[PDB]
Amino acid sequence: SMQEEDTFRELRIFLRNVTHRLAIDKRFRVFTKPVDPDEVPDYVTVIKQPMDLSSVISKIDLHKYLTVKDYLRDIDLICSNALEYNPDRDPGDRLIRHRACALRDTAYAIIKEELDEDFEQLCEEIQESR
Ligand SMILES: Nc1cccc(-c2nnc(-c3ccccc3)[nH]2)c1
Ligand SMILES: [Cl-]
Ligand SMILES: [Cl-]
Repeated sequence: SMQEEDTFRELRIFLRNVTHRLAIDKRFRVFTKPVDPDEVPDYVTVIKQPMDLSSVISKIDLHKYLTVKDYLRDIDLICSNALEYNPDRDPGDRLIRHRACALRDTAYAIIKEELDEDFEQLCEEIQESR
């Protein structure tokens, strides 16, 4: 219905705003673009499901997220990919992991403070009906 389309549009607007706040945070610059395969050529073969904030924005616009839970699964994937690609004790890896965890924690904290659970529940119940 019209009212359901309005609901998903509000969800997209909400998710774009949250993603934008993540993307302008200097800590998260490394997660704003997909990995360049001329800098780490083996990235695309190790990491089977690359995810980054540019891709998340593209998926919002393609109406791929019908719930906040769907969105957070991709934020979680940005984080978990980073933990797996950079597992070592050296400072470069530890810095990336810390930023990845912070990205994840920041998204969840924004959602906890700013998302009405009844709005999420509505999105879920529409998504289950289609
Ligand atoms: N999940 C995700 C999304 C975008 C980038 C990355 C990433 N993981 N590790 C790197 C990296 C590794 C060595 C030097 C600089 C960045 N970048 C990981
Ligand atoms: Cl840096
Ligand atoms: Cl190590």
